[PDB]
Amino acid sequence: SRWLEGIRKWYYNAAGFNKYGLMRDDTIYENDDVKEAIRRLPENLYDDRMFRIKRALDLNMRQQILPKEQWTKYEEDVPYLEPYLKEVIRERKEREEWDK
Amino acid sequence: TLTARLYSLLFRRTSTFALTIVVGALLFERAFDQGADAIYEHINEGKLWKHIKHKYENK
Amino acid sequence: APNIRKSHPLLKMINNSLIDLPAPSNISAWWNFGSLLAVCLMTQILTGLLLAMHYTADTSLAFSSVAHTCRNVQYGWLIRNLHANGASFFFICIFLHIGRGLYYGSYLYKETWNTGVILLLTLMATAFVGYVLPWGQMSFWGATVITNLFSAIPYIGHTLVEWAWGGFSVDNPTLTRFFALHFLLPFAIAGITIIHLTFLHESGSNNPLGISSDSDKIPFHPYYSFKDILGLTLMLTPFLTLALFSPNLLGDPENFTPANPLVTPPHIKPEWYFLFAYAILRSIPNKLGGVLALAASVLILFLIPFLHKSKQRTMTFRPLSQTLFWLLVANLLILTWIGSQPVEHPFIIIGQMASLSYFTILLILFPTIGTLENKMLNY
Amino acid sequence: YAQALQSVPETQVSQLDNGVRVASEQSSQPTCTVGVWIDAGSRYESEKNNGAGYFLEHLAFKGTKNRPQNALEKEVESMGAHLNAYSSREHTAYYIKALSKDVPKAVELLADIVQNCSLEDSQIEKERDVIVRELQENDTSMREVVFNYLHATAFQGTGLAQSVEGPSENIRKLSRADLTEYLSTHYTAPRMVLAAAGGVEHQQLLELAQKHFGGVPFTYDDDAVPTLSKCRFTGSQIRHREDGLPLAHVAIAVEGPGWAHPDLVALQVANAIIGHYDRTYGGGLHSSSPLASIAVTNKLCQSFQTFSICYSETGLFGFYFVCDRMSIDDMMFVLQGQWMRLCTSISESEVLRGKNFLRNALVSHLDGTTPVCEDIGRELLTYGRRIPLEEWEERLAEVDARMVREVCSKYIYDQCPAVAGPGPIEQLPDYNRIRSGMFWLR
Ligand code: HEM
Ligand code: HEM
Ligand SMILES: CCCCC[C@H]1C(=O)O[C@@H](C)[C@H](NC(=O)c2cccc(NC=O)c2O)C(=O)O[C@H](C)[C@@H]1OC(=O)CC(C)C
Repeated sequence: SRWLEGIRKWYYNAAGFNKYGLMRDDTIYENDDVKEAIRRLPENLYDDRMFRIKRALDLNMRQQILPKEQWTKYEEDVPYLEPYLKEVIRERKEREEWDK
Repeated sequence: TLTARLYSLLFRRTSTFALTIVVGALLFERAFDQGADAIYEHINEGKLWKHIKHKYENK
Repeated sequence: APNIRKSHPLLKMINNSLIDLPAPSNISAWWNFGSLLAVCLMTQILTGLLLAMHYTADTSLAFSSVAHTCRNVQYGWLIRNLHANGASFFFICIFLHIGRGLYYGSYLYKETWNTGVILLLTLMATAFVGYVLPWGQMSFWGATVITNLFSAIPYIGHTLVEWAWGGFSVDNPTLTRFFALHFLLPFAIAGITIIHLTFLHESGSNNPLGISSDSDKIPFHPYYSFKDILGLTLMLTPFLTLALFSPNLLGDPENFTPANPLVTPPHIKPEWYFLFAYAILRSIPNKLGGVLALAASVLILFLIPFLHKSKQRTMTFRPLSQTLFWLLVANLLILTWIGSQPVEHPFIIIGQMASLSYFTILLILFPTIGTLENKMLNY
Repeated sequence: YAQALQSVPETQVSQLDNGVRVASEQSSQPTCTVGVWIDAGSRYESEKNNGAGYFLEHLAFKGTKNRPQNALEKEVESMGAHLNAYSSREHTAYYIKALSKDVPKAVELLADIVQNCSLEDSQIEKERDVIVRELQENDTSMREVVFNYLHATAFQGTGLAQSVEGPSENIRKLSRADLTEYLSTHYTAPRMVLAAAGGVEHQQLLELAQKHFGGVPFTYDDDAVPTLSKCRFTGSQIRHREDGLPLAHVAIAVEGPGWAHPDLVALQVANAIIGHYDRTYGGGLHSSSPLASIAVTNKLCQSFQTFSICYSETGLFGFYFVCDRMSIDDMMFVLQGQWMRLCTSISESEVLRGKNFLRNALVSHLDGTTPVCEDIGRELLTYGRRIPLEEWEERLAEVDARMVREVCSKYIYDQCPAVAGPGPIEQLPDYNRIRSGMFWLR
């Protein structure tokens, strides 16, 4: 009856992390996996992400945000790291299982 | 022109600056107190011992 | 090194924790709480050290002594006032500091967090004593429960207490031996606090977004030093205001009546900064349960780090758990009211209720709303 | 010695009813060099006019209408003269160097460029893509980009801030016209100087210039030289980070007085005292220049240089260093510290050397013909006349310690500097910090 699709859209704008102008992945806390994930990132996307974070920080540090225009739109959010991160995880889970 | 005169003469040399904080504090003290004391006392006319000290010292 | 600010064993520490320390650029006031907590630790240690200069730990002299320390010693009254209140500004900041940390998952810096708990605990512990010291009706009866509170622990309990305090009933000994603990403890808080910051520095300070900050990070000194000095004066003004205008505003007056081992005051309301857990304790009718509840009421902070599920650190992008959070902060402000409230149906139930949401909100709600929000993102 | 200075041949100067000023210095020398130094530059460029002065310099040789490309060069090559030049922000020149037996021939040539440049629309569309490449080269010369960026922020918003080279968008779209619009606008006698040095006999020069520079000023305008819009100095910073680079560069500076100002002397002496280092030297034992010493002892920088780059009415007195990603800080600190020392507790024994060090560059600044012409070319243009080494001598042969202190402090103490830094600079502290590095905790 109620689209998870319809919902995610909610949460996304609700989380409003796009008001700072940074993709979902630009937020995921940096744990062992993510670090390795991000450390596998192509230098392109890396510097991209960096700036997005520094900009985010700079905003946040000013208490002000990004013009309604520059927010990133849900459908246009680029899961730039999810793919690497996943391999990572399974890579690990593969290892963790083998060491038993 | 105060601010400029001030900076050049008082705030420029870290040596000087300090010196005015001191001589200034002395002035701020003396003045802040008298002012405060007055503001206070006045807001309590005839209630303080300084004010009744006289019914055994007139007023 | 031509530096010196870095070539001197001592001097470095400073120019390494107050100057040159990399701190996130973006940091809200909720980050001052801590630097403040220090100033309390100080204001407490300074004032109390000074108040001990006049205290006389001994039943027959204990109460009066303080009175004397006020009426007789120049500004001794001011010292006291300041002290009893620092107690609060202290608990306030601590209570906020814990807040902040909770809602930015600073509890992810685990150790820095675990130590934190200890501090709380101790600050709660030390504040328990000391309040006994003035030996007022409260002082006494607080001594008698809180202590006796360890009655619950079987076998080693009844005994541990008849030791906790002097002999077999809160009496002179217990007092002297409390003063000692109080005089001592704060210095422990100070030490641990060092250990606390150490662990911190190992891992930079957090930051409100909960994402790496290496991208920015400003030199602690120029910035935050000022920012602290400011916050110093800000949450200094209230505390002082109290101490100079309505000192006992937070202080129960019932404690102005010297202790009587024979009559516990009808209407024994514990200190405000204690009420919450207090409530929890009485709303769980069973000595042990009562205590246990309490035990975990505070000793739960240790689990928050394990009850973290969000793929993101802080929860500024977690509007869901976010309100769950305030549901908690308020659920706390509630327990408090319900604590300063006698035991009747209008309350009581409200009590054990909030004193249920409390746990759940923590033990269960959070982690659930947690994973949930991750899935509302395909995580 | 002092006698050596005095026995130094005065420089002759005389302007035309035209406007040009014709000066030069004579020696025995078979060879020589001569040039026209225009009061032209980038500073004189607009938001859409920026670049021209350059795009120009780059066609200033590819010919004239009188004698197209193949011939000019062939006429230049063929006689063995070297026609080289530049274009800064407030200074452009075009000098040649022949055997003095060519004064009249070189002079003509000169005139034929500053006045009639082919500007072959087909020659342009090539030099266009040439610059756009040549610019892409200027780019990885971090040793420079760091200065433009310095200007960029030091004089943010004004004309100086624009780099002599100009944006890619302009060089990508300057019109056959706009170039000419530049030439005809600034390339005028009143702002141009014909200077030379070697074996030349002034009069012969005059007459040739007075001969090939048949310019004629009608209006009062033509005879008047416009004074430039003042540029606001703006204590600030500009950071173009990139840990991807071998190392970072840092350039900080305070506003400079302007050529005119007599203090540029004492000030020049200042920069003499801390000087420059550069790992090839041979001195952890160096002269006072602690910045140098310390730079060695604690391996502070790959190289550092002090500079008082000045202009018409403003300037940039600072210092620039290159250092490993890691020792950037200690360096600033030690360096910036020196400025302080410099203007808070500098000694005579120090200034003594400083001077002599300047008096050495003072002299060697004029080493040959080309260089001499430079000063003459410059001197007049920015100072009004020519400053003899006998003069400069006294100017700086009379600067005492107390004078340096009084000066440097006057332009450094508690002043808001402009810093510029490209490269792995994560280690360079924020501004406030390098700012409160301007006042000594006396
Ligand atoms: C860690 C911070 C501290 C806390 C939490 C604290 C708290 C208290 C509290 C709440 C009391 C009861 C005050 C009242 O009657 O309202 C107290 C009393 C006292 N404290 Fe502290 N104290 C601390 C540190 C100190 C220190 C460092 C000393 C000295 C070693 C000290 C010495 C005393 C003295 C003399 C009293 C008895 C007089 C009085 O009751 O005011 N306190 N302290
Ligand atoms: C003994 C008194 C305490 C002092 C003086 C103290 C001091 C500090 C200071 C100054 C910081 C630096 C960042 C900030 O200001 O927030 C800090 C961080 C932290 N403290 Fe405390 N703390 C104390 C008690 C606690 C308590 C009781 C907790 C326990 C929940 C705690 C948890 C933390 C956490 C989680 C951080 C690290 C994350 C962050 O700073 O964002 N602290 N504390
Ligand atoms: C000789 C003096 C040495 C200085 C000791 C002193 C030193 O850590 O001073 C600061 C850095 C410390 N807080 C911070 O660094 C800090 C960190 C992140 C953000 C902010 N600001 C928020 O915006 C901070 O303020 C603050 O919490 O005091 C501690 C804890 C310590 O002092 C305590 O042991 C004293 C107790 C033991 C008596």
